Formats: sequence, C-alpha cells, structure tokens
Amino acid sequence: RSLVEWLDRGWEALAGGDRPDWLWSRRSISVVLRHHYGTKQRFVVVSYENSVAWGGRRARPPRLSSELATALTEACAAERVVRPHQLSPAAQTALLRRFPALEGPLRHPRPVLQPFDIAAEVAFVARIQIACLRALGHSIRAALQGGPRIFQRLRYDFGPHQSEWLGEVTRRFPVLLENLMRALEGTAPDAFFHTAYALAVLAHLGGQLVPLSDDIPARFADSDAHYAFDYYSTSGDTLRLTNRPIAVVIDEQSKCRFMEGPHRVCEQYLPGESYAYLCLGFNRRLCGLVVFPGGFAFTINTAAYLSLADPVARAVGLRFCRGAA
Amino acid sequence: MDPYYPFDALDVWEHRRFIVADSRSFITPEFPRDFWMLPVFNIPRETAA
Amino acid sequence: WEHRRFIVADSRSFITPEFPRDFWMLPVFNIPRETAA
Amino acid sequence: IRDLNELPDLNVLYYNGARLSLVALASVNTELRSLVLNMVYSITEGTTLILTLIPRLLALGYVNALLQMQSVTREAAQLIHPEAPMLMRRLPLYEALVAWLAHAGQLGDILALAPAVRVCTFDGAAVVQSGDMAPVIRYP
Amino acid sequence: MNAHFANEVQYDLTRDPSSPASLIHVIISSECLAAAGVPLSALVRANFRVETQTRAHATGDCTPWRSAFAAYVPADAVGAILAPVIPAHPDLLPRVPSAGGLFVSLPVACDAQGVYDPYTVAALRLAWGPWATCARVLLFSYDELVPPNTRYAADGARLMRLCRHFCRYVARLGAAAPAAATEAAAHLSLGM
Repeated sequence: RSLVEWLDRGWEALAGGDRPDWLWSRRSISVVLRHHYGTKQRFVVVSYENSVAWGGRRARPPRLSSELATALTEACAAERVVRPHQLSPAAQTALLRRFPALEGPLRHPRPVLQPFDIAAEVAFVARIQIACLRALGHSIRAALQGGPRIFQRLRYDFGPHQSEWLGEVTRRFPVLLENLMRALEGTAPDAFFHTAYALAVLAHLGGQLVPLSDDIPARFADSDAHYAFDYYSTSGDTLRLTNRPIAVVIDEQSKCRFMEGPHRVCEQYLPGESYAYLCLGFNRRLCGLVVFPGGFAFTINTAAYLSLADPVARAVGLRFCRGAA
Repeated sequence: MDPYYPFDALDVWEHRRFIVADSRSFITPEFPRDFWMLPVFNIPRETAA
Repeated sequence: WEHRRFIVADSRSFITPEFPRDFWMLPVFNIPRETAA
Repeated sequence: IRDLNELPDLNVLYYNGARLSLVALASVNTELRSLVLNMVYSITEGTTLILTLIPRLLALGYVNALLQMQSVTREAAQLIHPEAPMLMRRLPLYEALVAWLAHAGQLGDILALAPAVRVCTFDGAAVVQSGDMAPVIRYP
Repeated sequence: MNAHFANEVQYDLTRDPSSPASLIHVIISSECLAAAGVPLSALVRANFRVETQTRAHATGDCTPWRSAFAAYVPADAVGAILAPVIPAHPDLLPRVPSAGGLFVSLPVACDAQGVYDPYTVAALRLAWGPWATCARVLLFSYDELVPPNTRYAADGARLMRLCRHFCRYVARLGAAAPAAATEAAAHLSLGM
C-alpha cells in the first residue's frame, strides 16, 4: 500500500464514490502555458499523467517531432533571412530531400495560400472580400450606366401626401448607392460572410451542398424566385439593420410572400414596403435585386462580373459550407 | 422630383369580408420629414493605407 | 366599410434618378485587383 | 467486487420519491463475500468458454454466418479486445460447459427472488407507507 | 474536466489509423474567447458541441467539419483540475481563484514517423444558434498548439499539500470524521 492508495482511499472515505475525474487529479498534471497568436491572450495546454493524448505518460508511438519545424527556423536563420522563398534554392532543396512534404508549399507555382506565413490565411479571406465587391460595382455600374427607367417590380399604393415623400427619394437616391458599397467594403471580412450577399455566393458556387449555419431555407434551391435579403437605414447613418438574412419569394408586378420560420421588427415588412429600408436581394441564380422604398426596383446579374478560380471556389466552400445531409 | 404616374387618384368603396383581388400599400412616418435626415456615412478618420 | 384614396400600382410608374457627373468615377465603383486595405 | 482490488453514486436508491442509502459496513462485506466469489467465477468461467469456442469451431453454414452477423464488430470485436490481453495438450472445453451450466444455472435460482405478495388494496390507500399494514393476496 | 475524458474515448478509434493523428487537451481562457468575438453569457445558458476541421499548410482541401465535445467553466479552470472539491466538503482544499473557459482536446495531423508541419492550421467553430451570426471560427497553428517540452516538475510539490490538506482537514473534523479517513491520515502523515 503506497501513500497514493491511501489518498485514493482518502477520497473514497469522504466521497462515497471513485469519481474517475478526481483520480487523475490526484496524479501528476502537466500544465503548459501558451499564447494565442490571434488574440495575444493565453490558453493552457494540459496533458494528464495517464492521458493517452499528447504529453501523457501513456502514449502511442510515433510521437510529435519538431524535425520539420526546427530546421525551418535555422534554414533562414543561419542565412539571416526572413522568408524561405528568399532562401537560396540550394538550401531550399536541402530540406526537401529530408522532408518530401515541403514540396507543396515550396514547389507549387500558384499556392492558394501564401506558403510559410501566418496571416497568409487572412490574405486568402480578404482577397475574396475584394473579389466579391468588384463583382458588384462593375455589375452595379452595368445596369445603371446610361440613365435608366427602373419603374417598379413591386406593387404598392400611394397616398396623395406620400408623393411628397417620394420626391425626397429622388434626391436621396444616389447617396445611398455610395453608402452601400461604402459599408459593404467597410465590413469586416469575417462578419461579411454572414451577410445575405456572401451567402448567395456560397450558395452559387455550391450549385456549380449546404452552406454552414443552415442560413439557406430548404426551398431556396427550388426556384430562382426564392431570394435572400438585407435591409439598410435610409436616414442618418446607413447601417445593416438585419442580422438574419430575410428570405422572400417573388413571382412586371407580382405579389410577394415570406417563407416558413429573437424578434426583428424589420421582418414584419416586405422589401421596399416602407420608408427607411433599403431592400437588397439575390438569388440562387445570383441575379441581384435592389429594392428602394416605394417598390421601385431593378434587376442586376452579378454572375457575369463574378470571377473566381475553381480551386479557390472549392476550397472556400469546404470551409464555409458542409456536405449536404 | 415627383415620380411618374399614369393615374391621379380614385374613390372606391371596399367591404371587409368581401375583399377580392387583394393588394398592399406604402408606409410613411408620422413625424415631418424635416426630422427625417439626409443619409450620412462617416468615412473613418484614417484609411488602412 | 372603410374609405381611403386610391392609386393603382403600375409598372408604368417610375421615380427618375439623377446622378452626379463624377458619380461614376469613385474609389468605390473602381477598385484595383489588389488594394492597400 | 470493488473491495477485492467504488463510485460516489451506486449507494443511493430512489423509489416513489423516497431516498435510500445502502451505506447508511465491513461486517456486511464479509457477510456477502461468498456471493462475490461466485458471481466473479461464474462470469470468468463464462466469458472464456464463449471466447475459446467461437474461434475454435465457428461451425459452418448459416449457424456461424448468423453468428458472424451477430459478431460483426460486436462479438468478434469484443473477442479481439479480450484476446489481445489473452491467448487463443487437450483443453476440456466440452466438459467445462456442463460444469458451467450447472454452476451458473444455480445462481439464477438463488438471485431470482420470486414474488409471493401481490397487493390489491381495496377501500384504502393506493400507496401504503412504511410501518403500516397492507392487504395482501396470493390468489386470483 | 470530463470533456477531455470523453474525447479520448473518441481518439481511441485511432483515426483512421491509416492517417496517423494525435490529440492535445486545450483549455481556452474566457478573455481569449471574449477577444475572439465570443459573448460569454450565451454559453452559460453539461457538455457543448463544437465543430472542428484541419486545414492544409499551403494548398489542399480542409478536413470536413467534425463534431467534438466542449465543456465551459465560468470559474478557475486550472483550479478545478488542481484542487477538486468534494461536493459535500468545500473547505477541504483551499485554492486561489482564477478565470477559465471551455475544454477541448484538438486533433493533430501526424505522419509515418509523425512530424507536424508548423503553420498548418486546426480550426474550431462555436454555434450559439442556427444562424451564422451565432457561429464563430477560431484558428490555431501546430506551432501555436504544440509546445516543445512539457512540465510535470512543478506539479510534484502540489501533491504533498494534499497529504497535508487531508491530514489538516481531518484534524479539524476530528470525531465527526469517518474512521477510514482518520486511518489514512495516520499513514499519510507518516509520509509527510
């Protein structure tokens, strides 16, 4: 009977149960302090004594080695170089001979990610942000280029006094079109992927699966009539008033209806039904619709100006979507 | 700045239960538009550049 | 019953926009392939 | 069995909103030591005869195939997990089955605990408390 | 605590083995989550579901998302590990309060002669609800996650406090203590 068995019988006296969670707590516990490159904050890596996972005294070979990592530091450290691509290709092939996996980052002509970097993954995101924006402005410029007559694709009745309001929509019309693409550009690349437009892209490229978070309604893949929408404040600061992209089906004028299901007051209204909402929408076909108050709205096809590499498109989806059930 | 319309206005009677060929209307706020301000986007103090 | 004025909703009705002259040339609508941001 | 090397639970029972405590001890453990020496042995004899016969025969056509359909990562995985910390002259396999079915068949008789009392209360409480008398029949 | 136990049972399927892997138990802090765009109050409302996938260094496809287990503690996480508390007796182990967060063990992509590629990325996901606004994704590098060396050294002195705390706690409880406990106190004091 070691001292440990008495400790193991110390609890079983005051416990009334083994409680395996405690049994490892009575053993050795390895606490390694770490830091998070993203938040600069701390997260504690732990490996128990009997833990089968890494750091545990019971573990299966082979274990993790620094062989790839340690060399990569001194490869350009002995060269006093910041980057392995500024390393001479003689030493670059030197580690390749030992390490056949380094071909991918080193020998790939057009790596979808900047090899041997940290923020390279972020650069992957931000360029897609830009890629989506120009797919609008060029397409926005397209339909609006020569001064058009939009008429209205929706159906609303106007009072005699409401006409004076619509007169204000004229003057107020161009300033908003700036402010949209202003904020749309200004959005954080992360949060942008929750917007109704980024979902249409993740839906459209998937059409060429289920985009993650199930934001897409099940019938959004039925007809090109099923849409998604966001709203924007008409007066004062122009902002995005809708967390959840709103799904509406349309059917010249045709009526509209919501779909099946905390509260967003913006959801009791149809697009362009009331003042102080700029109503923006897209499709599975990714034919855009821009709906201003009063129901006056025009189509935009942004699929034409959207340009992306398939190896990028398929790589983006697998991160942002899921294999369909 | 008045938007174009073919018609001026009409006077029609509509019973509640007998409504057929349904339609919808448009909403304007209750305060005078002098309190409905022009749209503004503040360009941030600096650019990522 | 109920009474209100009436205006037919028509695709023949439209609200005429008018853009500024430099409106089409902007850092927004015109973006390079890679920006500084 | 745990005293032959417990949990903080397993000593507390719930019936009809009432809590019990089986701890409420070492005299009781020696009072019950012979059952532990039979409940352990009837299992360790049992699981080995399952383990030393199915790879020994797997007698084939549809008998072993329906057995393997039941052993599709269920019994054979439990076999390969136990035979990892195990092994695979004349072993008295067929003679030990009679010795096992007699012994393990006996413990089912002892731990059966047959009901004699069937309570049909009439003009009384549907739940009879502790210390009270209950109307009892053993007849239809 | 239990989130690491339950996950190792999953890592016991050796996965495939054809592609060798490893597992690293990680305790995220709350302030690391707060800066990550994580509302803390939403988690509090006992495991929690998390999707993970591994992402290649330069070119390739990401692993398909797979559900892992997470348990969030709005208290000292390292303290719960270090000084477990008997539900009946809290005063048995005094300890210093700290902050904490969810527990998730993370997969590590190994090789034959397992060596991790640094700058390769492992990813979490946190769903507060169906919609993506309730979903966040955090990234980590095998450099970030894998420390070069562990420490079991500092934990040694800790255990002797327990042998002292038990021997100290029983001495206070005195006659009320169950006999088996007073017994162990004798030997454990002899080990002191």
